[PDB]
Amino acid sequence: NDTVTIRTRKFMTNRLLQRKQMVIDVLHPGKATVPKTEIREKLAKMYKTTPDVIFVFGFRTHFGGGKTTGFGMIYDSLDYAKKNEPKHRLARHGLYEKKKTSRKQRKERKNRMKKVRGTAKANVGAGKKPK
Amino acid sequence: PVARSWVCRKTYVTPRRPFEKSRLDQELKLIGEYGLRNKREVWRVKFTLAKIRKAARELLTLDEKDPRRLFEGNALLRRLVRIGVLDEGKMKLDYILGLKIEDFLERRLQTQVFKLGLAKSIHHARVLIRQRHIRVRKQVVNIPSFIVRLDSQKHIDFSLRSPYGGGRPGRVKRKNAKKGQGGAG
Amino acid sequence: VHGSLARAGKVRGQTPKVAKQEKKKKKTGRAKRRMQYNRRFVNVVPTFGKKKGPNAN
Amino acid sequence: GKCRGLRTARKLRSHRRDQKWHDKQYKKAHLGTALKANPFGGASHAKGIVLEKVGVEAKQPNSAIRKCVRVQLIKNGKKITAFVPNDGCLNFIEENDEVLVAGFGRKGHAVGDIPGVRFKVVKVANVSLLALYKGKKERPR
RNA sequence: ACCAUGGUGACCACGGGUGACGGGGAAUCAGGGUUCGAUUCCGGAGAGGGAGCCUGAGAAACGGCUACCACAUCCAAGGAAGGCAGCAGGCGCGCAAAUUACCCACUCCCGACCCGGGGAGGUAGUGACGAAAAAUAACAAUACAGGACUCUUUCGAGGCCCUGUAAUUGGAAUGAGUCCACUUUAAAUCCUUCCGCGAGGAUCCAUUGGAGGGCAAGUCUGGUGCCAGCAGCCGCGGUAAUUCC
Repeated sequence: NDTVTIRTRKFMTNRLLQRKQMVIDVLHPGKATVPKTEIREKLAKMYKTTPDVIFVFGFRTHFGGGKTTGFGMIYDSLDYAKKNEPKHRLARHGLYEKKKTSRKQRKERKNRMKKVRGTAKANVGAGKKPK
Repeated sequence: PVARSWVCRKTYVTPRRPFEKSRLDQELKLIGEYGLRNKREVWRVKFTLAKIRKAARELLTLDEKDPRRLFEGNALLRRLVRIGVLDEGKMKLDYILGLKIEDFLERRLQTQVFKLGLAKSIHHARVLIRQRHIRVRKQVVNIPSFIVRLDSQKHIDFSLRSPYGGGRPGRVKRKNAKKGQGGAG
Repeated sequence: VHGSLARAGKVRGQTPKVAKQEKKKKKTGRAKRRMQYNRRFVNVVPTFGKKKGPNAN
Repeated sequence: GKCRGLRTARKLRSHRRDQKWHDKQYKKAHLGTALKANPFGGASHAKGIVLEKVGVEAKQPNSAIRKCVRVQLIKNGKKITAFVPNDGCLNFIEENDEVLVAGFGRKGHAVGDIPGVRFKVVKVANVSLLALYKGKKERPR
């Protein structure tokens, strides 16, 4: 709010991916590492876009404070931003429900459907109620 | 199987024989003068000074108008000028062999921060590096054996976070102030 | 006598065991390279004795 | 005299390959029977149990009874001797233990003055032998 | 099948041994070499031991089948099931070697495929195999001792330099630890950024070896009496040991 500089360098757009990607460094005098929730709006008040397309990550801070630096990008459309995007960076600020069963149980269900062959209702209910 | 680097070599080497008095005590007056932590980082810099003279002995038996002498030699000579051990105009292949080990202990950060008077008492100039105070131009460094170059030799000063470069005092003022306004106003 | 197989541990188990009494902790590391460099090279004392060794009595 | 000429190297490489047998080190490391002779068989340490404390008198200019044990290994369990290189430490070792033995120091020959010893004692009963000599472990329950 | 009586050899065949997978390499280094390379890259071999096959573009496939050998499971005695020199773990051999942890997010692979699978692979935990950096107080003021600095002088200490005894303190010094918050990542932890804490016998306390020689360091005190022991070698020890404790 008082003394933070958000420079950019090495900006390249591509309408291939319909994104606008660049390198961002964050220079602060003596404060802490400012969060993404304070930085991903400081491009939104400068690129004039909605801050549901600006995705920032990768902030690694130098030895001695001052300049931390990282990578950021801007999709063209939130409709685009949910098509060509992996779900892990998409869900760092809340946009997707990702919690299935942990994979070690889902492995064992697939091999258990494999040992009860063919019967479609016992390829669904191969022990749903016995839990 | 892995994508690890695997490439890690040693940097110093042990001497040929141990316990001879014209080796360790002539090297004891270097461990104490330029104020180093132990003799492991003297065998480091003597092997650093060795491998340049390992390269420099090939470059003297290489003839003149040689491709790999003038290429490698100039590239060597433009690498130790910028490190400060060798001056500019008399850069040669011949003046590099008369070089001694003193001229690489001078070109550390630990005594180029002493002779700029940023601290006295050369063992203290180790500490105010390691104690997070003294910077290269925008980069504070707590490493005493930083080999400072010559372009960035003038910008050593206190860091802008430092007690001696900024403010926001530590506990030792704040605890001495607290006992006065803790039993009184 | 000739000590055939007995008195294994004859001289350790009868010599007096003195308590290792506590002292100042010794300065280590960079301080050890400080505190003995001053004792050997900068103080070349004008005393004689044909280079009397550092552990004299 | 020796056999030089620019076609001879069979003669040199066949005169060499037998004349390397006659020193000790190439014969003891490549014929293979000296790899069977040591009880370790390509090793440096091998455990064993203590049979009996039996003492040997040292060699000629000395006179003292050096103390030894009578280890029998678990791998290839042939009898050996072993010296306990310490002052009181025949009393720290006891009957029917398991110990570790190492070399006595100079490659299958005795050191000092013990006649016919080849092995030394480390770590009786998985606690260190010098750590019983200083007071850093005790023998278990 | 019919014929021919030939082939290989002291220029080492044939036979045997190999604690031999072959190589790119590693250590070593005046030059010549010497030794290892099971191992992450490529090429070969084998999935308990031999052997035989189906299907497939590709197999003499074993996370395909059947026979035998050897080991081994369930069983209501009728018959089934097998094969970790895949990843974690156990047992056993052993001087002797990682957690029955998380994820496909990253590098790639397969498919019908922007969508699914991946103990490949990455993230962790053990790790003093190792390699690379680097704490364990410096600063101080007497003070204790020396200084080419001092009077027209070995007048005497001192307007000035270094060191140890031994202090009293200190303050924009500081970490490891304690712990927020960001951050990193798949979600974490790391580590860096940052509040708050956090050092007077800085008690938050440096260990491994040695002190006759080779070989840097004690003829200091005591105990011992060829005993106990030390010592890689030469040696030391038998009432005053510079070697043992």
